[PDB]
Amino acid sequence: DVTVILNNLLEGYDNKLRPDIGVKPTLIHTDMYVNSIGPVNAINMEYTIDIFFAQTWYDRRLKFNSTIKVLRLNSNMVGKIWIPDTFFRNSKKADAHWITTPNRMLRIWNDGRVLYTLRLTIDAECQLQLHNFPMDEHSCPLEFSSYGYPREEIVYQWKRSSVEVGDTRSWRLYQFSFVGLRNTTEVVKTTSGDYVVMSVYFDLSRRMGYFTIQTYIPCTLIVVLSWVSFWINKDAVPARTSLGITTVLTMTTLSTIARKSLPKVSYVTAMDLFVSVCFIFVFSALVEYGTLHYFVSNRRIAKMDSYARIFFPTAFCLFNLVYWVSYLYL
Amino acid sequence: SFVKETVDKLLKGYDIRLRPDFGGPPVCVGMNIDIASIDMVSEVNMDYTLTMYFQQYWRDKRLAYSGIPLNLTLDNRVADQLWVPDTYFLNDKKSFVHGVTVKNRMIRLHPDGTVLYGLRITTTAACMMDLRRYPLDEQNCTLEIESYGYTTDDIEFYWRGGDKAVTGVERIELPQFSIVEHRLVSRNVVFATGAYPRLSLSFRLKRNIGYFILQTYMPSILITILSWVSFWINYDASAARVALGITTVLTMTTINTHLRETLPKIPYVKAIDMYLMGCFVFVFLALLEYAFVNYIFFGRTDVNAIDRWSRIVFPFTFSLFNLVYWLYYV
Amino acid sequence: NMSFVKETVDKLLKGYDIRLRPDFGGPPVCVGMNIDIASIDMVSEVNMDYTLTMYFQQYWRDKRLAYSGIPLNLTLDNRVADQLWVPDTYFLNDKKSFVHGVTVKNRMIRLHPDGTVLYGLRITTTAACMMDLRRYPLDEQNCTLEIESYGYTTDDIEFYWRGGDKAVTGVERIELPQFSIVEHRLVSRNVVFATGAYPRLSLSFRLKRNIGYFILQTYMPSILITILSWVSFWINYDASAARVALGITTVLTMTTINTHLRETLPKIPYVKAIDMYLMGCFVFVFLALLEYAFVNYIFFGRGPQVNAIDRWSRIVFPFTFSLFNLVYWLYYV
Amino acid sequence: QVQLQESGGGLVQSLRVSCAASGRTFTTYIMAWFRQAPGKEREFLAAMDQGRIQYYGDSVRGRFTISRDYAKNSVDLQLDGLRPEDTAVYYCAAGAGFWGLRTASSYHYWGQGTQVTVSS
Amino acid sequence: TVFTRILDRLLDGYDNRLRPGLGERVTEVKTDIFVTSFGPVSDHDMEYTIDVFFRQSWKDERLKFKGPMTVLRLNNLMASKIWTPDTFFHNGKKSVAHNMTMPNKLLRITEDGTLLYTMRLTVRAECPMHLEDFPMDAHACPLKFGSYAYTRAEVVYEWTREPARSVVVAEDGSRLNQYDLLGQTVDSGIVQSSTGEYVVMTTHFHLKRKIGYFVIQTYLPCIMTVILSQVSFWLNRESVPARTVFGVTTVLTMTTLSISARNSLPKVAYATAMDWFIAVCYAFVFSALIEFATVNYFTKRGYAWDGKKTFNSVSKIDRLSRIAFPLLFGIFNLVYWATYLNR
Amino acid sequence: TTVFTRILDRLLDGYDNRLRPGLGERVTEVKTDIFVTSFGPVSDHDMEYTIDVFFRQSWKDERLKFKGPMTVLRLNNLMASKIWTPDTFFHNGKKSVAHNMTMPNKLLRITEDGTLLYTMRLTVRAECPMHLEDFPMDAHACPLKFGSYAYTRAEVVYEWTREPARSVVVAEDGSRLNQYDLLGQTVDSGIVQSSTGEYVVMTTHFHLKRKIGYFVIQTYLPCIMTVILSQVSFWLNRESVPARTVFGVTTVLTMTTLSISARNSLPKVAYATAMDWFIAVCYAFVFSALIEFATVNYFTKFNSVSKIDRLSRIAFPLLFGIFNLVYWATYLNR
Ligand SMILES: *[C@@H]1O[C@H](CO)[C@@H](O[C@@H]2O[C@H](CO)[C@@H](O[C@@H]3O[C@H](CO[C@H]4O[C@H](CO[C@H]5O[C@H](CO)[C@@H](O)[C@H](O)[C@@H]5O[C@H]5O[C@H](CO)[C@@H](O)[C@H](O)[C@@H]5O)[C@@H](O)[C@H](O[C@H]5O[C@H](CO)[C@@H](O)[C@H](O)[C@@H]5O)[C@@H]4O)[C@@H](O)[C@H](O[C@H]4O[C@H](CO)[C@@H](O)[C@H](O)[C@@H]4O[C@@H]4O[C@H](CO)[C@@H](O)[C@H](O)[C@@H]4O[C@@H]4O[C@H](CO)[C@@H](O)[C@H](O)[C@@H]4O)[C@@H]3O)[C@H](O)[C@H]2NC(C)=O)[C@H](O)[C@H]1NC(C)=O
Ligand SMILES: *[C@@H]1O[C@H](CO)[C@@H](O[C@@H]2O[C@H](CO)[C@@H](O[C@@H]3O[C@H](CO[C@H]4O[C@H](CO)[C@@H](O)[C@H](O[C@H]5O[C@H](CO)[C@@H](O)[C@H](O)[C@@H]5O)[C@@H]4O)[C@@H](O)[C@H](O[C@H]4O[C@H](CO)[C@@H](O)[C@H](O)[C@@H]4O)[C@@H]3O)[C@H](O)[C@H]2NC(C)=O)[C@H](O)[C@H]1NC(C)=O
Ligand SMILES: CCCCCCCC(=O)OC[C@H](COP(=O)(O)O[C@@H]1[C@H](O)[C@H](O)[C@@H](OP(=O)(O)O)[C@H](OP(=O)(O)O)[C@H]1O)OC(=O)CCCCCCC
Ligand SMILES: *[C@@H]1O[C@H](CO)[C@@H](O)[C@H](O)[C@H]1NC(C)=O
Repeated sequence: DVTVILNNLLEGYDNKLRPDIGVKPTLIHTDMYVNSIGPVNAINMEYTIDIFFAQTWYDRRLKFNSTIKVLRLNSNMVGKIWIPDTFFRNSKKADAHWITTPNRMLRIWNDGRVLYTLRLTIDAECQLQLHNFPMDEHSCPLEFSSYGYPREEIVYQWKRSSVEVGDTRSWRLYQFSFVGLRNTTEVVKTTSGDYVVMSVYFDLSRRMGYFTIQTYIPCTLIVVLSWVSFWINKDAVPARTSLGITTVLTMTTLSTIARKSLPKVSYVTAMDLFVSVCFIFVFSALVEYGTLHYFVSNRRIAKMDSYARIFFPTAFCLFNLVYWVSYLYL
Repeated sequence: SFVKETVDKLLKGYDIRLRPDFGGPPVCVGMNIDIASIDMVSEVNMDYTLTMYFQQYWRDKRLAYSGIPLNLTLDNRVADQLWVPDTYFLNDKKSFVHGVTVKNRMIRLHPDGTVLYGLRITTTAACMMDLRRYPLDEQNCTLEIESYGYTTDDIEFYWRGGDKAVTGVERIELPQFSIVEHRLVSRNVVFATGAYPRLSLSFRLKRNIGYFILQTYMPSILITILSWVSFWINYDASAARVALGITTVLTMTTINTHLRETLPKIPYVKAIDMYLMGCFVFVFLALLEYAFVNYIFFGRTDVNAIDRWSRIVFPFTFSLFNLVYWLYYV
Repeated sequence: NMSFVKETVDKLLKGYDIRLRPDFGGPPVCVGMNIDIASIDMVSEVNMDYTLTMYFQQYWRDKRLAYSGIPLNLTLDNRVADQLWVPDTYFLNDKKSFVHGVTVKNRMIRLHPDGTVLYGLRITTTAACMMDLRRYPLDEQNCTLEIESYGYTTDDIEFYWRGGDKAVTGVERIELPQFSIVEHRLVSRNVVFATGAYPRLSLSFRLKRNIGYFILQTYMPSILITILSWVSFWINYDASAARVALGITTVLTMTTINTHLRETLPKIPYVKAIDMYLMGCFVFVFLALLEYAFVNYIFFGRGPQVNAIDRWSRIVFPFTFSLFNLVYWLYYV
Repeated sequence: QVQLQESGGGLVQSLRVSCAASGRTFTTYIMAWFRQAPGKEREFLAAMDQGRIQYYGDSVRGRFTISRDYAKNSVDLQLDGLRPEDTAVYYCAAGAGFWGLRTASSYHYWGQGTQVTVSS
Repeated sequence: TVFTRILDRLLDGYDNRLRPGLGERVTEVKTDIFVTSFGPVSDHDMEYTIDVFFRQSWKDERLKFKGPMTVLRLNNLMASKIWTPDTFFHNGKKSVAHNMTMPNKLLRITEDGTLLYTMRLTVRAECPMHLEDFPMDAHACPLKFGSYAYTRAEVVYEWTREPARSVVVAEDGSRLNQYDLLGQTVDSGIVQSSTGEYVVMTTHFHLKRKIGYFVIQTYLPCIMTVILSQVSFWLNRESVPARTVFGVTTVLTMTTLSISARNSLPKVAYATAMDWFIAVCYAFVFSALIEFATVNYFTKRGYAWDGKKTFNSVSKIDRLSRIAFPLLFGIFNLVYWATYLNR
Repeated sequence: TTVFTRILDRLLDGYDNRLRPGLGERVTEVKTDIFVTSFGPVSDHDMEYTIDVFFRQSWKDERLKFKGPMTVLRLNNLMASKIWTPDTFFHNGKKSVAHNMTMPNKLLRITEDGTLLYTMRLTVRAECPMHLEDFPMDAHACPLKFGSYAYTRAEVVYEWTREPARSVVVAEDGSRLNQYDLLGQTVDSGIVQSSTGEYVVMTTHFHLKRKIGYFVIQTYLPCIMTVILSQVSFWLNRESVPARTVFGVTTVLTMTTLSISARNSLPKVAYATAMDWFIAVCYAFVFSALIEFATVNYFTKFNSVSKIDRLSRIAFPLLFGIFNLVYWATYLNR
């Protein structure tokens, strides 16, 4: 029964030719179900995503008259019929799944409509701008199009349930939080021709709790600790010198963690600016004591510690106000 | 209907084993590339990874068809039934063609017999790098395209479009590098057996110095300056000058070891090793100066004259060292 | 001559059904196995597995492949293996394995006139090895390789080591980075179940870890730091800056050694002997500094309301630390 | 003390010569045999590396057999069809084969030597 | 003879594109899993490895046969011409079907027409984790599988035995270094997607992390460093260099411990229980030196009391801090541990 | 045109690829040569190296003699898969790649007399066992052994096309080494015996010497300077007890940091190298300078210069210089 229908459909069917070739463009409706968005690898400027990608089109050559409404098949007939050559333009590496069988679904209606769904894991490319790290926001895209068919032959179009997501907590985002999703469509002109490119943008915002606990607070505490020397008597030379240089060593140790999970970008991030300024503050505190010791002993000025007790906390609070306003709000 | 007849007629009797114009003039194969991205520039492995759209154009009279004004885009599996050039990359270590959702390959035919053959390839090409000037180094990485088993009596290569054959270079963003320029070379590798066609695509990468300024040079300079504070400390403060000198030596060692752990492992002397060693020598001599002062005063011209001389010589010698370093490597 | 060999091979392969084992309705076919080990590498404690490359040969008799009139052993092209019956031999603890295919698939098929078939493969396999690292680095490991038939019981197939104890060669030529193979064993046994007995072969090693690097980089520096922390006991009690700086810098040095050995050594998230020794030395330098704090409080705090405690510590600390070393090295050796 | 004790040899009209290695395991070293005619030079005869690959000289190809006992850490030489030309001093060498495994300068550990005299 | 004939006749008129009982009934597949080894759990990748013998049994009336044989073992080439369930793991990332030295698959056919399909797989599956209680955290790593193209109206899945006994783990099949396999819970349900409703079979393995390593490596060194910082309160106020060096070197020691502690933990952007513990220890060490700055601000005489003029009395700030600091730290530890050990 | 097709179809009529040429009649002799385009990176941690080669094999098959207008036939790789070829494999190969981008990088040529030439482009990753006892002053001979997998010495023998020294050719820009110096290569052939019989093995040894300047600047010089710094404290007056104590302990911490970093630059092996012993000796010297100060301070009751300090200002630099001379003469003369 069904075998006869399948044999009739496959008889006189050339899969080298797209449906309605030479007549009208093949309209394709695409849907995506994001199973999980994997980790964002900022070092390699990429991210992982696992999706169920669905495509629906019309092939008049597959019409069959029978009591059966729809033929529900496995991946066996995939290589037998024509399939769009959809590929992901910003994918560094993509793989389908084959365990235990090719994770594909094919459904053919009696009017010729074909539904083709498959599961994919895609390592898409995302160019991260890290000037505001760790207060950075990103919109990582995901673009796909036909590799060989221009806009005059294959046209893609989002279905009503274009992009669907499940439990965002089940996703593998350690450093980012999913905060939105958009989808676009446009025409990109290349050497081979003009192609219809559909894009999906996933908005991600980094969480600053770990960077607050690990870097910002210990650095602030060390800067305050370096201000202790101003209240130590100037005669205690070994005490103020050892405190100043050990605070410099501790700040140098903390400056190691500043560039740990991010690539070697050659622009000053917010974290680097904060660490460098804290290092300059403890450097100037030790230079201040070296100057006071030289002028008082080795050679207004005598009251330098009195003004340093006010200027250093004030300059640091002004810096923090400017930093957290230029970054948190502006 | 009519297209199916024309395509079947074209593929009927086609001999894949024979190149176009088998006994006549060499087939002229034009090539153009669209660089999608470049990444994973590895100084350790001396290679780089690029993803590109590699398109070849050639004419085959056996595939000419008449009566159809359209350019026939066929399924990529028809490429297995046609003759294609044996183009390979000489310096490629590991390359693949992406195969999601289908194999990223295109075949487009034209009524005059012109064949366009496109591939989406991610290849890792070996690049010999000279890093004696690292991080102030300029690299020249190439991509060699050649025919494996055909001489110039059978095949010829040219860049289709001249200097505009390669596109997309200006949009490449490398976190650590900047593409100064790229060049296209079309030459014949003349041998005793015969000349072999070759195309060369080369990029000149310039490393960005901002990262090392923020992470390496400024910390070393500030620690070296801090080591000079002991020259203004009274010579009687033994516990303060000794503590300052040996703590600055420890801080320089900590910076050096951290950089040895975070920078790529390049086991030969680079400009960053010379600079770090020079700063280590300067802080070593700064501590030795106080050791000499202490021995002269206690163990045995004038005690204060050595310090006064060093307060000038050390900043002067360090500035001369920086001037020599920055002029020699720039 | 050559055409005669061609027709003999055609006759042997004419009507041969690869879906039937030799002596299908009769006694089980005895399969003799031998292994030539090329190298062992990447013995990973984190992944609890090791990777080995070996030449795996299997001999069995198939009367359907018996030929006469040719006094030579017919070594045929490796693709003829796809046209014959081969045992369904798999490695039970294998996690990821492959057969080398450069310049061709590294397999061989040699036929003998009586019908004996030699089927050789060059296999690199990563086999699981569950390791007990409580005694690390003074530990021994026992990593095995299980060979079993997937769908045949002992009624259909049987395994044995061809050559007995000499079946496996190349063991003594292996040189591991941080181990030393002591001995290896061959075990042939049947896994008895209700359905039936399944043949199994077991090749096992005994790995002894080298200790030189750990002696030079872990134990000796910690011992030297601990001895340096005792120097505070020979400094005058009124030298507060000297004794406090020595005590807290030895504490900082011990912390640096612990944290850097934590990063350098493989991530093994449970208590090992190295961690116990490092923690013991950290405690000893902690108590050495606390002793000075007690002395200073006795002399200065409860003064108006001290060489004896230092004289006592100059003996107790070296003695207690030596006793701790004696117990440690007797426990783990 | 690492030593390469050589046994066997003597006055021979089949001869087996051994070479025991002590003080160092030569599992991953290339163990070779060398012959030194009186006053002429030191001549390479045979060698065997870690992978059991056997190398032989042209004049002794197919005549002499080299075998290594990796368990006992020793190397043996089987001499057959001896000729008066072979009457010389035989040494046992072990090295990494740096700059050729046939050159004598590539071997560092040398045995005390054995004298083999052939009379016909 | 007869064996070969039966094998040749079995696939006569058989269409592997159609499931058994198409348009007549619902294909019922009975599954059971033998876990040979619960492989390592990757906290950084949030995935776990597992090696199993997956067994599936169903009925296909198109494969009935008659003969002396009772059970037919099929060649893999012949087994690839027969319809098999399209079972896939919903949370699987990259599973490996072993192919050494032959494909590790076995197909057995009974004369009734029942098929038994057994395969050996290495399954890497996603195990979402919430490490807010790290290292005192417990997780339930799931393993969900079902049909891909067939809805519950066509193919359903059942366990061969009771769900507790349908998943069997070997006695020594535990490859966990940091976790403990408490047990497994086996169930099944229905998942509704955009294409239909699918039967899903789930197994949850319960893991509990071992805290001993972090206690020896992180918690104890931090506690002892804090105690050392509070020890300086018993030093005389006149020894300014000693108490200053003590304070800042303990701050540097805490910085070293915090850095190495965050190196072991995988890079998450939220604060774990250990991050809070280290932050509090950092605050205590900072406050000990601020306390000494306050004590030093009210010290008059540089010289200290000797064995036998006027001398500085013991600071009331020091006397109070010798009690307040250890008490506050003890209370914090009592709260922290009763908070997370009672989870 | 049609003549080429006729010859191609006629070639494989009656051919049996399962049988080697001259089976039962003679020994199939294969002449091989290698052109190394790049001697890739050498991995100390994995004890392996990568090499990119053009592998050329030539042999005679009388079954493929043809007569026609052309003298050389170039075969498609599909047709090349229907013809018997040697099953050459690399004995120490670990994971090799036969490139097929964008087409299979293979080439089969047949002369009129039946001589076949088989050239392929390969990337071979081969294991190079290393003795790191003299690290970083060690030299290695990384081998490359290849031969037949299934055919014994009595069936297939390999030979070099030219004199063995000239048969393996390395390109002028071939070397891609950062840590080693490719001094040269030696080419030889031998005989191996397995449980399956005697086989002919063709071996090539590439001789590498590690560059030492990096370890001199990163490790040896800072360790020497740190030891000199520790011995510098002997010139301070004995009454500066806090100063010499801080000097001693901070030098010990500096040496510990240097030792850890120097070990992080060495592959993870459990035996002791030469740099391990150099660092251990420097650690002993820095430890002794502080025990020496503890001994000086134990007798400090104006005070005179301690006779212990006077003797140590001579003994410590002398003992360290003697150690340096012994160490370098031990390792730089091998
Ligand atoms: C340069 O060289 C490299 C190699 O060094 C080369 O890459 C190779 O490229 C070829 C294609 O050119 C690849 O081969 C294809 O693989 C497809 C699936 O790939 C997955 O599986 C591979 C292993 O195959 C097993 O699994 C598949 C399903 O996953 C299964 O179909 C197979 O039969 C087989 O499994 C069965 O049998 C084995 C025993 O043989 C059992 O053990 C097993 O249990 C099971 O029973 C695997 O190797 C792949 O991994 C590699 O590649 C991926 C790519 O992304 C990469 O990520 C990995 O890292 C890894 O490198 C991957 O997991 C397979 O579908 C193809 O076969 C198709 O198409 C061919 C076309 O000629 C056709 O002949 C076949 O009949 C078959 O037709 C399909 O079958 C589908 C179902 O399988 C069906 O849905 C389709 O509709 C269609 O038609 C059906 O066919 C069936 C069967 O005949 C029939 O019953 C139906 O009625 C219907 O007609 C093909 O084999 C090869 O894997 C690549 N290798 C590597 C290492 O990359 C590269 O291309 C070269 N470049 C150039 C320029 O030349
Ligand atoms: C990275 O590093 C690589 C390698 O150094 C750089 O590649 C080199 O780029 C330069 C500049 O583009 C190339 O020079 C050009 O070469 C072409 C091709 O020459 C070949 O083909 C010619 C065909 O007619 C042939 O005549 C040439 O032979 C002559 O020259 C050679 C010497 O090169 C000599 O030995 C022969 O006897 C002949 O005399 C050769 O086979 C050439 O056409 C270019 O000529 C231009 O400039 C000359 C200047 O006098 C001018 O007269 C011409 O009219 C024309 O304008 C030019 O010489 C060089 O070949 C490349 N090398 C390689 C190996 O490819 C690459 O540029 C670097 N990257 C970057 C970003 O810089
Ligand atoms: C964060 C705390 C901020 C506290 C801010 C307020 C700090 C504050 O009030 O300090 C003063 C005193 C200092 O303690 P201490 O005893 O060291 O100071 C004595 C005090 O200054 C006397 O006035 C001096 O005598 P006088 O001048 O000659 O008559 C006496 O001189 P001497 O004869 O002994 O040499 C000094 O020693 O401390 C408190 O009262 C504890 C307050 C609560 C401390 C709570 C600590 C947790
Ligand atoms: C984006 O998706 C929505 C459905 O979520 C759809 O209505 C809209 O048309 C899409 N936008 C474009 C530009 O395709």
